[PDB]
Amino acid sequence: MGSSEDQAYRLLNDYANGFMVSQVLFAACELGVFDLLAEAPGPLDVAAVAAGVRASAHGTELLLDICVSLKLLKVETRGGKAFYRNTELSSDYLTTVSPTSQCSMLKYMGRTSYRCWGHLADAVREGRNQYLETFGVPAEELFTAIYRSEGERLQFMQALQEVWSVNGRSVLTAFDLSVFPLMCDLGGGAGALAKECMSLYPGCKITVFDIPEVVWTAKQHFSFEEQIDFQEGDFFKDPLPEADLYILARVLHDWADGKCSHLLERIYHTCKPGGGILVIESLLDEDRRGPLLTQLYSLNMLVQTEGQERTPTHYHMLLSSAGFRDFQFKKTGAIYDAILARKGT
Amino acid sequence: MGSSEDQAYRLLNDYANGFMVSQVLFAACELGVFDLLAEAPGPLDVAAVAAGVRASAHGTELLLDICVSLKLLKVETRGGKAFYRNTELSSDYLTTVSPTSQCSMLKYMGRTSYRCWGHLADAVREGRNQYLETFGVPAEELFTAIYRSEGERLQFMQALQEVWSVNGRSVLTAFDLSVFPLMCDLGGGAGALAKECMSLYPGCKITVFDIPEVVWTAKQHFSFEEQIDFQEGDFFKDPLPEADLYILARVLHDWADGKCSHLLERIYHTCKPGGGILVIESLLDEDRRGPLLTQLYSLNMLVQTEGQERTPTHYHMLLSSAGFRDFQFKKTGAIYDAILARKGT
Ligand SMILES: C[S@@+](CC[C@H](N)C(=O)[O-])C[C@H]1O[C@@H](n2cnc3c(N)ncnc32)[C@H](O)[C@@H]1O
Ligand SMILES: C[S@@+](CC[C@H](N)C(=O)[O-])C[C@H]1O[C@@H](n2cnc3c(N)ncnc32)[C@H](O)[C@@H]1O
Ligand SMILES: CC(=O)NCCc1c[nH]c2ccc(O)cc12
Ligand SMILES: CC(=O)NCCc1c[nH]c2ccc(O)cc12
Ligand SMILES: [Zn+2]
Ligand SMILES: [Zn+2]
Repeated sequence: MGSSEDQAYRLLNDYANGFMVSQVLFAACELGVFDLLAEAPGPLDVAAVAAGVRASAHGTELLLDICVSLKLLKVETRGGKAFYRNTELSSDYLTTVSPTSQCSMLKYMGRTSYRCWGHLADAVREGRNQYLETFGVPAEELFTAIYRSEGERLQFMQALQEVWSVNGRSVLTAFDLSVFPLMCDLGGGAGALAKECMSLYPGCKITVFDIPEVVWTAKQHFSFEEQIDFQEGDFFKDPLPEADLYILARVLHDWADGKCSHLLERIYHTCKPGGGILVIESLLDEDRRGPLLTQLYSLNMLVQTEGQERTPTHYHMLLSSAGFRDFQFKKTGAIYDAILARKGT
Repeated sequence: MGSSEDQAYRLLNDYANGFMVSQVLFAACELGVFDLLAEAPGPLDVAAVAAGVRASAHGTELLLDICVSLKLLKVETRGGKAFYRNTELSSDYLTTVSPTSQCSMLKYMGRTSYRCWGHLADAVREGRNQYLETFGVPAEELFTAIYRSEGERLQFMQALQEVWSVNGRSVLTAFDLSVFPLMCDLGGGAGALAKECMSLYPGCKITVFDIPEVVWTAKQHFSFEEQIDFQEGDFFKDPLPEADLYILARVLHDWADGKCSHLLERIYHTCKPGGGILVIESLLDEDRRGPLLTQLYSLNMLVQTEGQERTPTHYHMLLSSAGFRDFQFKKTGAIYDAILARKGT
């Protein structure tokens, strides 16, 4: 990718070099270079950043300089010295104090997904995930592999909640959910989406439903409101909480059609006339050929779960088969879209 | 990176998702999807590609669809079926038969560099490479870690030669080398650059100098011309071949200043009045803040070797200290640039 070379060659190098750019961003997060800059009295030199993050003078310099070129950081010259500062981008998304922080998700991508992706050819060859070949941990029970340790589980929970600080409003306000006074977030993790949901619908109440170890770490690590309640269990076998609306955010994409049909049938059979199901997923274009981000997300499900990303028609087949009617969707213009279907008589 | 969201958020996801895009390209190469399409009588459906590469129908489909979105492949509809074909880009750079093939380099990046990069935070913290923490192999002798096995050595040799099919002419014709009838490529690997050099300068002769195991695999795996000769040895201790011009392509970037000064002093002391040194490296902008590709390449030297990328001034310091004069450089507009310096009286 030399300035004077063929557009195709330049594009090819961009693609090839993508993993280096991803890891510069992940490493900057992992070392906390953005937080140190936000906690600083002004801009910092290379020696200061290096000292404050316990890293090399040579290593730090290179990292800061790439961040500047990537427009993650800004640099100013004072005397014979470069001083670094945050951008609008890093302040809004790469600072732990920021409410729209994307830090934890980026750290998970670099420590977890990145490794899995190193075995992509094999996942493509086998049509299955690579936890065993990557971490030496079996995935016969998906979430035993995903929650490898207490540490891994917390990181996963901190990671996933972050998108809702930017995407939450569009998915919950796509349809008017004020018709469902009592709600249940099936596989709600730490309860970030339910916390968002409760501020938008003040006349509602919600129960966050997840596996016992998740419910425990949620109560133990994430602070709590008056409208949010918890229930531990397995949604494939246990009695589900009574609700007018069951929310399924990034649950269906973890599983194959059959497993999906099973959970959907259980929810249907628990619903009452007029009850609803709100599926929050990144919708794939009808020709499965876009959006590129969603396509990459489907391949990550090949590598990280037992599922895939799906087209609106595919969700309609699944939901119709379970017994739901009045299927509707809304493309938000964001990663995450919203589907609402209902139970009749 | 939803179409309707903030430019900064979209850019952040691009960066974050870069490793997925890199591995889609590496995996496509590793499975030989481009070669199968070039060897096909026409365009192929998903079932055909899947069968021809021994992979999943689901896995293959996703890979082909991402390649189409990345503009690596083109798709056409016939009946109720997608048929895939190569682009100008994949035909020129991703086909093993093509002379400008970049396949081997991409395979090395995905199998070798990609893994090393997973330990970037640590390389930045320690200021040293990660062969031990990645492959469990010590790097106290750099090239013993780089040539982990017979297999790894061949892959490295096939990988590195590829850039010269696009960049070779600019580096060898930057200066008129017809003044040096007898040449030596120090650390010339398989001899791709020397083969390029011999077609450009028909009145010249060249000796490719590398470590015994490299010289062996070069004679054993790469086919040979009448102007090219080989010499095995260690350029830090052994008698160098007699030449009017010593070529150092991507050698100096592997080592620290001191080691560089040592080899440079040896070459200087072997040269005769009017003799020359041709350093072929990716030059860093004077403020070390670009080009981005070169910056990423310097960080890869932190992770993969004992060196870094350097600015023209830095090469001038090194070459002047060794005794060379008449320092000149030429930015080609490509990844690889050229430096020429001379020995006086
Ligand atoms: C992909 S995460 C999504 C979390 C959250 N809804 C979001 O989008 O951020 C899937 C959730 O389903 C939970 N889960 C998986 N299997 C479950 C089961 N059998 N019963 C209850 N919860 C389960 C996991 O613990 C995890 O919180
Ligand atoms: C980065 S590779 C570059 C190969 C080639 N010049 C190119 O740019 O494609 C560095 C070369 O130096 C060789 N090398 C490393 N140490 C050496 C030594 N002490 N003596 C001779 N060759 C050496 C390696 O075997 C390798 O071929
Ligand atoms: C890249 C991507 O798939 N992001 C979505 C969030 C995410 C990352 N890893 C996961 C594993 C399971 C899951 O249900 C969601 C995620
Ligand atoms: C990404 C990059 O640094 N490309 C340059 C070619 C290349 C890849 N790995 C290497 C290790 C040592 C070296 O001397 C050159 C390379
Ligand atoms: Zn039923
Ligand atoms: Zn000397």
